[PDB]
Amino acid sequence: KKPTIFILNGPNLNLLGLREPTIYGHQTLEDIANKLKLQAEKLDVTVEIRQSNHEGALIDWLQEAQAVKAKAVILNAAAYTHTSVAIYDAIRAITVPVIEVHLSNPHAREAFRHKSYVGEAALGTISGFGAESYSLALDAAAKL
Amino acid sequence: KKPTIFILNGPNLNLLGLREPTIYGHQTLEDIANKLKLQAEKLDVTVEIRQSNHEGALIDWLQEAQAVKAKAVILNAAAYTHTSVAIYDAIRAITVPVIEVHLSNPHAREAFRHKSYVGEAALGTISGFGAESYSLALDAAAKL
Amino acid sequence: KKPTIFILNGPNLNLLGLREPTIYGHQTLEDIANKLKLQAEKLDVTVEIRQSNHEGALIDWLQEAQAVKAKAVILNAAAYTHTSVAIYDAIRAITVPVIEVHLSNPHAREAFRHKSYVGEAALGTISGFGAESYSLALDAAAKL
Amino acid sequence: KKPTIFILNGPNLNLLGLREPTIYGHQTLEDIANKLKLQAEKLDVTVEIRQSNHEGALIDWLQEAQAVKAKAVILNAAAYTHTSVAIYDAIRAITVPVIEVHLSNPHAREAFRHKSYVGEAALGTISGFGAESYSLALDAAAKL
Amino acid sequence: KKPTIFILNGPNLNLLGLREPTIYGHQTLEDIANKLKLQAEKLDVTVEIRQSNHEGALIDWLQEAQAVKAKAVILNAAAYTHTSVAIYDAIRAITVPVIEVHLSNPHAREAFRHKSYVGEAALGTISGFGAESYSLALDAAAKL
Amino acid sequence: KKPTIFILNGPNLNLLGLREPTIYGHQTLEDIANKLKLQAEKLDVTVEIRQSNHEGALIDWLQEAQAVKAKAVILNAAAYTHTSVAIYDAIRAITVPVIEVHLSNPHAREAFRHKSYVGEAALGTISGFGAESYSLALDAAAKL
Amino acid sequence: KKPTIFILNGPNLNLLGLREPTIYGHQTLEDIANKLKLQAEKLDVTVEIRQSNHEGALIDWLQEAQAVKAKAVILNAAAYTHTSVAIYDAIRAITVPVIEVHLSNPHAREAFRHKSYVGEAALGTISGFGAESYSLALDAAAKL
Amino acid sequence: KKPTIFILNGPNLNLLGLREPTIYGHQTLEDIANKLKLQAEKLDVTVEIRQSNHEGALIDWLQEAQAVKAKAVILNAAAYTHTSVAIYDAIRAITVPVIEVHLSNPHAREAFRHKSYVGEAALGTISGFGAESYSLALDAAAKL
Amino acid sequence: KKPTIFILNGPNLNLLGLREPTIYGHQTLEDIANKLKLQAEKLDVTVEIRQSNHEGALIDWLQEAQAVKAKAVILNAAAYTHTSVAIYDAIRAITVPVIEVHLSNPHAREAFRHKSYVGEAALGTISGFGAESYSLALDAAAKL
Amino acid sequence: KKPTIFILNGPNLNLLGLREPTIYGHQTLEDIANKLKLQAEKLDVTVEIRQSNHEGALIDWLQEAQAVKAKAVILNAAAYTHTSVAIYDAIRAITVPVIEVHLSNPHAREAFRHKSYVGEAALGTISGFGAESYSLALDAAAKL
Amino acid sequence: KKPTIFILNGPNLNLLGLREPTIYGHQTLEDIANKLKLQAEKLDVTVEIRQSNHEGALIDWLQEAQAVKAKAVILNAAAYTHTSVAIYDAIRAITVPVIEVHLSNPHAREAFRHKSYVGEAALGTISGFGAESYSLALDAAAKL
Amino acid sequence: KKPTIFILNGPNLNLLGLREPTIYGHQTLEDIANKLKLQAEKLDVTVEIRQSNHEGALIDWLQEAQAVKAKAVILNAAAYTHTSVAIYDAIRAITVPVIEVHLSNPHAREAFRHKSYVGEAALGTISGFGAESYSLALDAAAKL
Repeated sequence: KKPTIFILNGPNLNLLGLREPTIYGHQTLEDIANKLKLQAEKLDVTVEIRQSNHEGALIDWLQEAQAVKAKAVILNAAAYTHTSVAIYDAIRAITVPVIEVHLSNPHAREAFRHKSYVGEAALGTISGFGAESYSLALDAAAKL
Repeated sequence: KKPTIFILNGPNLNLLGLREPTIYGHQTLEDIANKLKLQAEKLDVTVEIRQSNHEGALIDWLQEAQAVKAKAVILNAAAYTHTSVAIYDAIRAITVPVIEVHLSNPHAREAFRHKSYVGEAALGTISGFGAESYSLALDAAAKL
Repeated sequence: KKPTIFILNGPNLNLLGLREPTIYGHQTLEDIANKLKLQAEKLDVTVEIRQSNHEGALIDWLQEAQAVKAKAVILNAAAYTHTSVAIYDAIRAITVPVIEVHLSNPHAREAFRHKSYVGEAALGTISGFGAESYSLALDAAAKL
Repeated sequence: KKPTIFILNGPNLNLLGLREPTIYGHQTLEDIANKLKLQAEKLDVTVEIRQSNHEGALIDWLQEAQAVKAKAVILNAAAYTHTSVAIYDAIRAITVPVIEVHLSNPHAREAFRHKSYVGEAALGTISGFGAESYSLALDAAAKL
Repeated sequence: KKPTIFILNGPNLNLLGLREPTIYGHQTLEDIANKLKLQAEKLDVTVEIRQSNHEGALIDWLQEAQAVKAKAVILNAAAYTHTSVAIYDAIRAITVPVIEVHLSNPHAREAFRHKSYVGEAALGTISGFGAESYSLALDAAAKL
Repeated sequence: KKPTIFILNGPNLNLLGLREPTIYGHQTLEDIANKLKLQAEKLDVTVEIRQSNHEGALIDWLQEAQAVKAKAVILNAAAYTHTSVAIYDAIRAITVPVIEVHLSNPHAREAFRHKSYVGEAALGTISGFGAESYSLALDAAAKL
Repeated sequence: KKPTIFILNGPNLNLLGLREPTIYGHQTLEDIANKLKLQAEKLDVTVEIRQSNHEGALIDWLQEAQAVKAKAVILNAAAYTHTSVAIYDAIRAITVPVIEVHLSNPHAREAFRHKSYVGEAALGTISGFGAESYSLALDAAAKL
Repeated sequence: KKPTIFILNGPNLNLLGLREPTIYGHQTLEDIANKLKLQAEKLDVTVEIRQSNHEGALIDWLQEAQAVKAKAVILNAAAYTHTSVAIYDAIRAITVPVIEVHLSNPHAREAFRHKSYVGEAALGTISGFGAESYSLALDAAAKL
Repeated sequence: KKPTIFILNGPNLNLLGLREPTIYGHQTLEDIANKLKLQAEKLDVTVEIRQSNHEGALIDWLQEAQAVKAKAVILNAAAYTHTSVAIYDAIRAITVPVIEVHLSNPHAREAFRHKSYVGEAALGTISGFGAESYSLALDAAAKL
Repeated sequence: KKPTIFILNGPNLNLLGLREPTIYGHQTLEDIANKLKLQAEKLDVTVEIRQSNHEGALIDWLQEAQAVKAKAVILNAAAYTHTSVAIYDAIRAITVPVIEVHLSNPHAREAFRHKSYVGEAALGTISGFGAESYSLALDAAAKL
Repeated sequence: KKPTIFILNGPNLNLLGLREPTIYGHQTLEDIANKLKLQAEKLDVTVEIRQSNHEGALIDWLQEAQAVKAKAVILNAAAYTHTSVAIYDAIRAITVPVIEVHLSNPHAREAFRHKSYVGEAALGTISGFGAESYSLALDAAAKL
Repeated sequence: KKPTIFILNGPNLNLLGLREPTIYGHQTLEDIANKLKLQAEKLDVTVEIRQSNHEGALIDWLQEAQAVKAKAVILNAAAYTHTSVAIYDAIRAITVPVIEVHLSNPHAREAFRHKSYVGEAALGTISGFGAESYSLALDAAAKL
């Protein structure tokens, strides 16, 4: 049976590479999903990739990953990283390890992004490598 | 004739008694629903019992209870208790009394759980008796 | 096409005028929608008016306004104004101008309502004029 | 032998129902003691009910309850709830379970009352039901 | 003789469009005064427009507006918005409604500008529309 | 009956004048009691003067003043002024007016003495005039 | 020629008893000036009574009092009490004792009024007796 | 001839070695008193050893030690160490040196125990050596 | 006609060397003005030296310096340094460089003087050299 | 030809796997250096691996890496991560990218470890994978 | 074999008794080393006494003490006590017990000295006895 | 002997001018040393100029300046200015006057640079004039 790895994207990440692309970058959330589905072939794992602007959806998906005995979750909660006690509790309640991922380095941004409810509950964090943040997360998650 | 009492459970409470039961406890959210439906027979009230990982669902349900002239709401908002100005506003907007319930004693935990937006708007609070927190809430709610 | 302007209402605003009208003030969210649809005829713009108790819905709608090349968004996030980093990021990610609206003056209320994640990301803010807050927002939004 | 349950009232609760009774309510601390002594007959437990304006008295009484192998303490520390590290330590030092009780909902009042040294050490808390807060506490305490 | 509307500008607004105009913008405080005097003709109100770098002058003018039974004050206290308890008290002491105005969106700027002593006492606030902030304020003020 | 005025002194005021008088200032708590008893003759009021190092004693005495329909309480809670929520509640619960008194000006001292739980509940405050603080309090208290 | 005592009133006190008098009280700032001029005859002192909405005026007047070898200043800085480091420095720089006066008890009001730059530098403070606050201040000031 | 040294124990220390001794330790407060009386023989000093759950008792005892020209006080105020401005004032008012003692290292515990009103006023502090904390204190106190 | 350099002194500096000179120092603000006018001859610049207790005057003068194309402003805002957002904005709005000057080292004083709204906007700061602080400022200002 | 990558370890990491190994883990800092030297062969890069308890050493090494045109630095500043403004400045001053590494997840520990001066200046961060944190860092660093 | 006890002195302690000795005290760091070497003869232990202005040196020495199976460390980190997370980690990593020592009582000084990273990790603390602080530490350390 | 003046540079100042000079500003730390050595000839003083990335080195050098009876220290502690209690204590312990120097205006930067442990202990501060900050410091230092 093939280990399944949830990759869960929070709000606004669906907008990646749309605002003035010849200024803020060309790469989109689908492009990253395509990269990752291929990396998952190289790594011999299936990868279930989802996005929602809803805090509740990320929790449902964390709980769904435990129900399905998933090997790992790679979680980019986006802005909910800094507000969601509920996502912190979800990660702590489930036995499936969670890896926090950010494209940008949140500590290099606004002070309100220094706070990570995900990071307080997760196994680990990879930040600041753009799409490479996901690819590193998926390698580490395969070797768990 | 029969008074209806909403009993609303927030995120992660659906996971009660699942993770390593012979370590973190056997009793489940359904077991508590079954206890409560029986207590509701002894008390001559119907009891509408619901759970969601979605903050918006608890608000919809608070508003639904006012529309239906419900006698009371027993609310365990779980993690949203500590973040939701929106749930605080919903409780204050509606005329139906709200009783805050927690299985655990939140004041005995992490400092971030000392804050209760629910408690700031509710009639009252029962904490720390596990399932008995709900049973006490339902007695008090019947005598309102 | 007449320019389209999204008008997005957050949680509990659907309860406007219902609770004890002879105390909290008669006028309802529909009444305001009706005022606005008529103002929109005088101004030669179409107006898409929505309400949800769900933080995620407001973000979906902000993103949907950019996808549809809407001219403006008038946003009353209600309690989520004070909690939502995710709405702040949605406003910043989209190119459509956002006008913050409040019926009441939030600075005249509880200290926790002094914080506006919407206001930190929006073009501008109109507060405290009840329904006239929306009408002013719609005039300003038409002239953008 | 009959289980004994201490019920300990802190400062100013002795003044309950005296200031302008036909405005702020008729019921007194004795009336509640009388209610509770009768409930204690129904429940087959003896109940030792005390009040003092002295922080030290509540600690002496907590320690006296352990010495006498009391089944439980119901504690309304009143204002000392928000200041007394010493009462927090007393509860934690003794093996007798403590139930926090408040007539009012302290979270609905001044921010300085949100802090509960009792709540940080107690098994549980019942708040906001007036005299019913004690009666619920005594039921829960009997079933311990 | 018509309703009179005071429009009071605090410190540094007199410098609008002067420093490097082909960089920080061409429009001046006089230009806005001229716009507003014309709008006031369309609206059938007299408009008394004043500027001072002195906190005391804005208070004298608020008090003068009450003495003269003005219909409204439009107040852009500029930096004093964030420091002046005295202007907060002046607004609260007088019966004449005050509308807060800002050219810029202060919530989009330095955290020290998030604080508004004016906004805490005023009827309402219009921010972020440049000169349009005043025009909106004057329309709302006429319909009061 | 001559109106009776309680004058209540908190901890350490009993040490006034004892420690190195030729440095800390000669006058003792008895000397002040003697001054006050004489002033009370000139004013036609009886004066009941007490001191305790016990927070609980000051509360008992506040409550005793209401029971005896005393005209006023002059209260120097000394260090308990900065810690006692329970004294704040006692003052608020009783109908007898309380005047706060300090020998020294506490705002001129350590930041922790800037907080006055007494001052937050009392009618009024006289600070910084040594014994004259009491004498002024007794004149004001007689005229109440 | 007699001891001269400056009595300096800060912003908004000029509005005392004007706004809806049959609601917020009938007595005015002139009435208090008249009371005080008469008390000054009984006490054998000249009294110079002034009011300004300008922080700078209160400083000029404090400095003028030192230049004229005044016996004392009675200062009600009103809102500037809570903001003015400059008035704190003026009091500290001059040799003339300053008595802080408030009509209301500021500790009984909004938390921002708990802060007193005047009180941190003054000899003493009388608060909460309305006009009696000034009369007490003038007696204490005469006996200095 | 013999120097007397007060040794004053605050709340809950009377409970030392009682709760489940074969888990939380065997040694009691009396055992430490017995150790100390013997050490006092070797050191040629009389030792007055007392305990109370009452803040006021520790103050009375500090004041009593000054009145009796005691050489030193060894003070373990327990929880009152973190709350008592009154004990801080008592230590500062008296000329008798005070040595702060703790069995445990309070800096190694909860952040609220990092604050020591005793330590802010005392000569010195010995923490974390259990009973040896007292023995060291008594040696240092004898050589003063 | 030469480069002109404004030197602006805020509140209370006019009192330098007056209060008990044989205690707090003999040198006055005029003495420093005389020093500086002579230094200005050596440096080939005109120097306009002003003092006011009014925050508004310092702003008027900063704006006047820009209008007159002054080379530089040397600003000792005294207490307004720690409160004036308005002076911060004036410095930022004008093109003329501002040098902050203090006689004393404010970082060596009360924590409230650590905050410098002037310093946050100025080119540079010279503190702690008494009159030498001005002389250094004028040399640096001439070589700009 | 060969890119050189500095790997810099701060204080106490030299102690990895020493204290009671059959309890707190077997693997040592050398073991990780050996893993990394081998990975560096597979990756075609030389790897300069160093440790110091001295903040100044990590700065010297950051500066040395720029001077030597190193491709990247992998930095585990250990405790200095939470205190060193100087290391933050060193990373910002140099052009060589820095990757922050932690064995443990610092967000899962004491609140003081949530602060990362390294993270505020670095390209990116890998936390919580033990030795795998370094291996991931070295892959990412090779592909830069 | 003789137990060895490290005694480690942080920055500026090397300057003890040099600044105006006939004012701030005659005794030097060597004098204390000489006292302690003699006490160590009485106690049958060898004592290795060191000082550095370098944070890193104290850590190296803590680690060196574990490597050498030292019985104890007596640590006066001086100013690094209030800043050094790295020294806190060093103490916690090593098995050798650490006793915190201060000549002065840090709680009696500036609020920034109330914080002790050493105290948070150490067995215990002796403060405020000058050189006697070391001698007490060495007795306690011998009896470990 | 010519009076000797230590000029001490902290971490990262050694990188001045190196990184992208055509952006960060051409001038190097050597260039400034050369300027200063020449100024020192004009002033008849010798100048001992040093730099280290080590906090401990700056303290050693402060202490070395006192040992050598240096006339003054000019200190640019760079990032350690904002962290070093130990440098604050070194300045306070030595009798040699210290002048704080910064190239940039730290108050114009990140809030964490507003804190100056050097400034809290130093005679005086010169900030924001680049190399001219040192030159002004050396003139002031010669005249001491």
